[PDB]
Amino acid sequence: KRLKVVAAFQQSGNSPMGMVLDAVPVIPPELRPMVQLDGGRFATSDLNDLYRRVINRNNRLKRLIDLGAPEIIVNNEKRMLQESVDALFDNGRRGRPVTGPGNRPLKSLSDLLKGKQGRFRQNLLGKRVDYSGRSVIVVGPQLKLHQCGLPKLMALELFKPFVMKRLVDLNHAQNIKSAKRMVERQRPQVWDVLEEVIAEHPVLLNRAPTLHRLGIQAFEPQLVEGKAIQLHPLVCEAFNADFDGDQMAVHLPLSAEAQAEARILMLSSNNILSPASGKPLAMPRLDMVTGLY
Amino acid sequence: NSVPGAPNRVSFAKLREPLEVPGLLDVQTDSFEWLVGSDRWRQAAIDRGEENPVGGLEEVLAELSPIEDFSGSMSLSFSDPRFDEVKASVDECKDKDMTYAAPLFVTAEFINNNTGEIKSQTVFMGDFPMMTEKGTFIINGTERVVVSQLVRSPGVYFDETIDKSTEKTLHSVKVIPGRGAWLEFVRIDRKRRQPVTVLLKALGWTNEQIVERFGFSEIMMGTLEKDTTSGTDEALLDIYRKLRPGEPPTKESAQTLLENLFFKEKRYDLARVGRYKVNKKLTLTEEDVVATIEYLVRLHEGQTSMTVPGGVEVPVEVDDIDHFGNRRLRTVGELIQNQIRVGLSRMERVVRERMTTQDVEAITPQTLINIRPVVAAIKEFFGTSQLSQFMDQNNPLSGLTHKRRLSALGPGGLSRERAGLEVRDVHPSHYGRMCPIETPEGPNIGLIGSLSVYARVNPFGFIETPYRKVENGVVTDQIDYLTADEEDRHVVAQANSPTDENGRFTEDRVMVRKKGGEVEFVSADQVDYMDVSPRQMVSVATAMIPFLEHDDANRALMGANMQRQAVPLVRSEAPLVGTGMELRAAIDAGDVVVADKTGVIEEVSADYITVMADDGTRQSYRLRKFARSNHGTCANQRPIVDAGQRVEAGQVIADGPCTQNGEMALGKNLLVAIMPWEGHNYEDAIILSNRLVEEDVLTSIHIEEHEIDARDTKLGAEEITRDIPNVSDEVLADLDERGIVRIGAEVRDGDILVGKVTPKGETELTPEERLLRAIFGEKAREVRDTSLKVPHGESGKVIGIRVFSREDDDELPAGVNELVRVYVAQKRKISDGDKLAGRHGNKGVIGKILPVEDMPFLPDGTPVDIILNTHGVPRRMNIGQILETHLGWVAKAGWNIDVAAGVPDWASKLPEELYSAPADSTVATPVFDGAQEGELAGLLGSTLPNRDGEVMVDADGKSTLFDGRSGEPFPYPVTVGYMYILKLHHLVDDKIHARSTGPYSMITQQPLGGKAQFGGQRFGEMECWAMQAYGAAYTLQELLTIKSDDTVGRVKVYEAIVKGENIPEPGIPESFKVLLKELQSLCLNVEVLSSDGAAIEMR
Amino acid sequence: VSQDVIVREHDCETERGINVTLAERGPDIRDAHVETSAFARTLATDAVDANGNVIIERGHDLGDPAIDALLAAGITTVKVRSVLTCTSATGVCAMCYGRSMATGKLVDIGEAVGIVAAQSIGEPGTQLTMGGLPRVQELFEARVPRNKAPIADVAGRVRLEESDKFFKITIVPDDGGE
Amino acid sequence: IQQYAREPISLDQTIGDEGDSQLGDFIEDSEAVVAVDAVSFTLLQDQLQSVLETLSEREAGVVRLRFGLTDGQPRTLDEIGQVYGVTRERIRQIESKTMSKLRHPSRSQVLRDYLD
Amino acid sequence: VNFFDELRIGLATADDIRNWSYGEVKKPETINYRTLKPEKDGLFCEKIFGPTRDWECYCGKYKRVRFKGIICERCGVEVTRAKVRRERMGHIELA
Amino acid sequence: LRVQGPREVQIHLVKEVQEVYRAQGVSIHDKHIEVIVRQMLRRVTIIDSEFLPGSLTERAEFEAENRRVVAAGRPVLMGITKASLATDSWLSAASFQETTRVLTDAAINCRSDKLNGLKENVIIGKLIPAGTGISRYRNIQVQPTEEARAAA
DNA sequence: GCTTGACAAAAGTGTTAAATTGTGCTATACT
Ligand SMILES: C/C(=C\[C@H](C)CCCCC(=O)O)[C@@H]1O[C@@H]2C=C[C@@H]1OC(=O)\C=C/C=C\C=C\[C@H]1O[C@@H]3C[C@H]1O[C@@H](/C=C/C[C@H]1O[C@H](C[C@H](O)[C@H]1C)[C@@H](O)[C@@H](O)/C=C/CC/C=C/C2)[C@@H]3C
Ligand SMILES: [Zn+2]
Ligand SMILES: [Zn+2]
Repeated sequence: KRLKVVAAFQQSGNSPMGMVLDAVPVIPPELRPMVQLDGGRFATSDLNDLYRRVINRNNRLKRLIDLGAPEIIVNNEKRMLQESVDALFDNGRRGRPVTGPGNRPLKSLSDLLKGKQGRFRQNLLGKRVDYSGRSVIVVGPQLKLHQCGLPKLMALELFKPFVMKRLVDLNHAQNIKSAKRMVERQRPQVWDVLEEVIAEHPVLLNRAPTLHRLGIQAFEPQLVEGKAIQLHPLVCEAFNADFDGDQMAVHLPLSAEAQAEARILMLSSNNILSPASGKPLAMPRLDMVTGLY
Repeated sequence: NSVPGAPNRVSFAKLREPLEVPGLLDVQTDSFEWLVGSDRWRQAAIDRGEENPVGGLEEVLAELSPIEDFSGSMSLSFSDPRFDEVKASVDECKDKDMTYAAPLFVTAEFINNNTGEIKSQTVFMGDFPMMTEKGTFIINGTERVVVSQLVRSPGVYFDETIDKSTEKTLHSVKVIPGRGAWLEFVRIDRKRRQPVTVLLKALGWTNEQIVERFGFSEIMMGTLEKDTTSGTDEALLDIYRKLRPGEPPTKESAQTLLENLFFKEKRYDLARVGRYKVNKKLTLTEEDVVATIEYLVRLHEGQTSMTVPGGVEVPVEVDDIDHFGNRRLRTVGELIQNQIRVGLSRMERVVRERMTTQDVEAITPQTLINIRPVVAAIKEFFGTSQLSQFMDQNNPLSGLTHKRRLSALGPGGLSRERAGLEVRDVHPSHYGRMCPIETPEGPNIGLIGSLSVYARVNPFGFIETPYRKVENGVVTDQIDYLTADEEDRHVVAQANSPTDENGRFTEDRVMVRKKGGEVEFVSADQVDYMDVSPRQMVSVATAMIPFLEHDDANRALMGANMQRQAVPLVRSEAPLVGTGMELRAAIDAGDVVVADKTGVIEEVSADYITVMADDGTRQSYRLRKFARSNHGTCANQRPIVDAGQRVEAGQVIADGPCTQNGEMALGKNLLVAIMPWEGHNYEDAIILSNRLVEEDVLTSIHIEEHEIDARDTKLGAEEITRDIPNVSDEVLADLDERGIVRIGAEVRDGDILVGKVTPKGETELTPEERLLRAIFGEKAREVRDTSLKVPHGESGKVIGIRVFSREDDDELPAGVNELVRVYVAQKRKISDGDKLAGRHGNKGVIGKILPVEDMPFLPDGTPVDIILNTHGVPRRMNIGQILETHLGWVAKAGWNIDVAAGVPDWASKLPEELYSAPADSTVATPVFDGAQEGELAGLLGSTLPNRDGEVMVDADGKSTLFDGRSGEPFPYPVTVGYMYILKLHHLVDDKIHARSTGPYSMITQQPLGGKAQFGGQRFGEMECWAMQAYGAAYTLQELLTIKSDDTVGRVKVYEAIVKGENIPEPGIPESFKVLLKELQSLCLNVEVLSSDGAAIEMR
Repeated sequence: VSQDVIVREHDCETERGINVTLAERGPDIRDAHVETSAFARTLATDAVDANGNVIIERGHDLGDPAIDALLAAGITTVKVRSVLTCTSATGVCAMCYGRSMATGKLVDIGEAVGIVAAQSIGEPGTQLTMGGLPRVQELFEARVPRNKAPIADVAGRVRLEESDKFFKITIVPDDGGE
Repeated sequence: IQQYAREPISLDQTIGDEGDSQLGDFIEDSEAVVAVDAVSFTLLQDQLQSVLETLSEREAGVVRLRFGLTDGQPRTLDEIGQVYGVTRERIRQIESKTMSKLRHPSRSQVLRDYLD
Repeated sequence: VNFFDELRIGLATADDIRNWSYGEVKKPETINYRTLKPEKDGLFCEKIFGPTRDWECYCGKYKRVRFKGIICERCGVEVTRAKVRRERMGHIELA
Repeated sequence: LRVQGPREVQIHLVKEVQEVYRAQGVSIHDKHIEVIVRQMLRRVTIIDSEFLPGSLTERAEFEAENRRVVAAGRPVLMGITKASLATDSWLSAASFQETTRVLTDAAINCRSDKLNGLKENVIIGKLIPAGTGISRYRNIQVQPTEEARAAA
């Protein structure tokens, strides 16, 4: 075992001296922001108090060194300076963690990367996106397999930049500023415009949790009255969707490639059999069973 | 029943409730009355109980009294706490954002032993929050509730766990005190490697006494021979270095180490609950320590009886931590008490140390006393504490259940994942104490539960249940409340057993409950106590589900949870087929107006109702009108009485939000059809008659509170004004002089409510922006526009405005000159997508709403209002919905049982003078005593008008419906009836979100989620998996680059869409750039390398 | 673990494979599941009827008709291509993998079968009562079994012996050896 | 004084209270680029370029140097007179005239919607 | 660029940390309690990390994009976009 | 494994896994299970060395180097968690689990990530090397036929 | 077409007073 580490340093040009720091890097201020909320009160990242303990103790150390000091005093400082950097990097990894008011432990540099709330799982392998929406779903029994009911309000916002250009292309609005206000206040002229932009422009429908890739499927949007979403009754199996009040998310593919992939790969009617057993999924169920039986 | 104004609701119960439902809010009140110890509580303990009642305040005051330092030269004694009259009224507090509190004063005695003087000074501790009549508190203007906690009572508990290594039995013991280090058998304060014998030498007992007291114990003698410790002071050293490693000991420290850790009262606190538990089971001293070891020895030997010098014989058996005998509830009064103790112990530190550095004889109770930590404890408890919660009021029921809720979470108990699943399992001792049926569906299952109906809390924190003791096969009228411990001692007869004349056991054998519990029989000779009535185990919400016995616990738990999720309607019609609790629970909720003195009505107005008592006294009641509730539901009340009416003490003067004529109405009665209909109601979806819209039967009101403040800015002062830097004179059309929306106006998303402006700093306008300023001559204004506007997707009418100004005195935090609150309300019609449900756990969204013209409709021409699918009914194991669907039709059209000859056989054991009821009469079927299947059928055939004399429903509960579209009858008979369905707080208007572009997070550039921020959806790990499974790279990349994190890319794509150009190529996700930076800050050198191109820079 | 697995090429050309039972002894009877084992596969070597008939050539999709045909000739086993034996340098090959359950045809070259496999295994896990998720995780994690059971170390007859509270099994080799 | 004594708060606190989120991620970025504005601002920049085309070579030349459209650096009446070789007053005059020309409804009608 | 071949890590030497750094932060000071502006030589110091406002030095002697990438001889702040405040790192020299 | 050999272990593991899912009435084609099993046997233990004893090295990576013109091992069975952590991509192992552990060993070994795996490309915003992201597909060039341009 | 002188507001500079900010210090004895 001890040879593994010793060997690692040989092949690499890394000097093992790197494991001791003569200098500590300080993160950019916008990543450790301090800002005032609405009302004027302030809030700031924990890193600043952690950086504050380190720079405090390091400076106090310089002070004691210059005067000259009994080792007991100077050694006590170095031990403190050692702990302060440890907390900055990984807080609580050794001994009790540095805490603020209410006895809650401060957030170290390591606490940014690790966990479901860290950068990877939170801001990296997933994230919130533009051109998306959600609502509760209602049955689509009159819909074609490739279609979905889309609340007109929802659709207007999703496509807002598109309809803004269409109604400026037409004389409806003279400039983009007027086009924006024309959509915001929902002048009745936009609706006939919205139906054009939405035409043959697909959208992705997701319901969490997403178990198999069938949990996301494209559909052709159809403007619907009401604030709910009309879902085709045959896709409930794939989505595991109950109408007990579940909700679903809508995403708008933008680039040509994205729309191509929507229509071709993820289109609702192209995915029928489950890609595990090969058995049919969209196959009728419940009422349709007893209805045919 | 036995309520003066109670409406007439006929019951099928075959029993007679021997005991009225106790006051449901007592648990919250008595606890607080004990804490403050008012005279209403004093009389309680004095009549039957202790002769020295101690209020919670005094109890914690006795602990501090007196204060003395190491020298004992000066002492400070506390006594006689006092409360003044409340500062302001609850209605005033909720208006002004203050807390409802009575100031507290104390007697502070300061005695100097050397000078022998006395300085007596009246001390002001602080404003002490007071509990309302409803059992709530007003904390900073919002109404809150303090939930009672479940904790393991301090005591000695043993457990036997088999070790796989030896595959043999092992016994471990634990003693958990009120405070101080805990010991386990030695294992003390997380220090293992201990010879339980060595500590008996730490006290100084000689080895001779070990062979004397141990006696028959084999390992008792064998371990002392194994231990190499020689001497009493040398064992205290072997115990010293492991407990205090790194500190060289001393004969003075080593000996007081053991005494100060436990025997000393300061660091080891004897618990009244702990002191009582073990004192019978066997503050601390030796007698308790040696008793535990002797108890453990006999438990591993297998003897069931243990006795030692000068002690009472008790059984040696393992204990159950989940048995309610060893598990107690911490009531609000106690949860408050503990937080006061914490405040005094922190002040005691400042009192003691202040004496030393303060000039002697120049110090007074006021100088030594500093109440900063004392009030901080109270203020810090009512806010931010897990047990102090925003009261949940959707409806009177939701609130009444919040109080009475008991939980195992929060400080002082197992928290979240730590708790094992064994605790969640319902114990046999939960009967009549904690309702098994009502709990959360999610990760909290079994950790949260509601107190049962007749359950009652003990002054020691153990729940008691009412029982009727039986002697010699005769059940007396004696009712005795028994704790879980004493219940297992006796045998519990079943609530429903055949009753004999003046009373006696008629049945040959009687149902019984054992200490197992175990269910067995006898001849009725050996029974001691019997149940007070059915539904002892049930809670208030659970007892409100008609036909509870028929529905599976799964769907029932869903049924209770969804009653508390209902919303008050405008009409608020009561249930047609109910249970007993409907009326009793509405009055105990506090949302109904009750009259406290017999008298007559002087006046009745929408504003207030006044009554002239027989006493000549005059009471009056101001009616809550359209008061926005905590969650937005409407609190409006309406008077149910007329001018000349007589009334009686405890009657109902006016209805609350969800109540009608005194009983809870959580929904409406609707005509139901169980046929599947054209695929529109499918997979739990529902369809409605458009009548429910036109007639506002499911309509409900919702109210929002918007708030904006004008503060002092370092660059100036914020000013609320009608002047906005750039706006049309039209956008201000609805604003008044001050700049606030005019009352009664309509507001649309993005509309201005309160115009506000804040100073600006050096502007440096763009050259293109300055040229237009000169051309059109609009002078660039000195102040930016920060103005309150209505949130996205929200609209309504302006109800009222509340303005707090600095000019006007009022009060505001430092820096805040003016604060205005605008209240908007809206009438929400029942809409497709809204969530409805019945009491049985059946839930579903509205899938479609059809014109009354084309609907399944009876031969009358009467369209059914709702159509429920047939498929989800049978599999979910809730058949109550069908029953109440039949009975719902019974009560609607009336009925007459045949008087021809005698009474039919189905009525043999059955209803008393229920043989006839008019049309629309209301029914009540108590949960386990309710109507029975036989009696249903007999009623199914019954009185048959509509107007003309034809029957509209057969004895199977079916009818022939005509399709309203084609106009032809449906081939088969369809079940129709009336079912009670509730509107639920999940609404489409609130749940529908859409985003194109919007705000972005500061550190990370991603869009910030939630509707408040106008944010976007989260495309997560699992979703990216599905995207990858499909093999779409461009769709995936697009979502994670130009749709969220790409600062230059998201602005280009927008530019591209507006110009109809091609969407550009994505950039580098800002989050990743942040990653390299956070890795560099760790002293990790992360270099992005080209193929042959070495290092790359991100800039 | 599987997310980097994707079809990189049409055919790796190896002759290796695995033997599917496909039926036993009847009548004297398709194997209980040939739908999840034999079907959707691709023949590694020609399926030879008794004597020389060769009822199905190597590289056949093995649909429902091919199984009935094969059964007629009385073949009680078949050697098939599998990703276990696939020799592809990177990823796997379409031929070894076999038909795409979603498409009904030979897998496309872009397909990422690792993720599709992971999801296909996990998604039903919600229906696994827990002989359950604990046993499955035990297998994929390769941990020593909960209650370990012995396997024969070599061929030969067995001598069983009972010491109460225990068992003794001795295998007398056919060598006969130790 | 009581405003000075206020102490800041942690962006890393969890106020979700079974919201899982932390305060810090609820903070908007007010200096973030707004796509619709920057696009419209680019469209405004084009519309001005056109309106100036109607003006004389020196009329527009003075307007551009006066507000610093090309350089982003405005210039004083005297400095513009130094390039065109006149007195600052003469430039003051040419200013007033081209502005009443811009105020002419033909050129102004199109830029009205850009007020803000 | 969006296309890079390799991404590599390694122990950061004190020299690397110093090369990254645009200056040493010598004080545990966030911002002034009155003006609420960044304190010099402390955390947030504009002299080291970067300007608060685009093309604006601390004192303001050079407020214009006319000269980018010049440092103000008084406050010592560089004139450039405030985006650099998010890209730049300091360092601390331990005793 | 040590008794019947690597190719037999896979047959076993697939049978066992397929039995649990068969008890609950779940139909999963064996190939899916096989894709996962394949990843457990992909490495072998190095008994003698360029290589160190006890280390788990990729099978293919072990064959070409060991030859070295003119070092023995045994097949290794390892669980999915342990197998995935051995992946050649350090930032893919980091985001998976035991981040601090992974980063400390990657910085000492001075590891270089070629960004071949698809998770790596997701983090940095590249096109995953699968589906439409593969070279042959994304490099497709499209032009109308000369015969079609004539028809205009 | 454009310039000249008178002129006042606006913008910089230099000079001073007021304020804000940093640091030293406090001797019964107290570990
Ligand atoms: C999880 C929890 C409280 C959650 C906030 C709510 C409980 C969720 C369970 C569920 O509703 O299914 C625990 O609460 C206490 C201590 C530890 C835990 O705190 C936790 O783990 C987390 C938070 C604990 C207290 C938070 C207080 C403040 O957070 C907000 C404002 C303050 O009070 C909160 C209001 C809670 C009232 C809830 O009441 C319920 C319905 C809604 O969930 C809420 C209206 C009603 O059904 C009511 O009957 C249920 C009360 C829960 C009884 C639990 C007591 C133990 C609101 C969320
Ligand atoms: Zn292959
Ligand atoms: Zn400067």
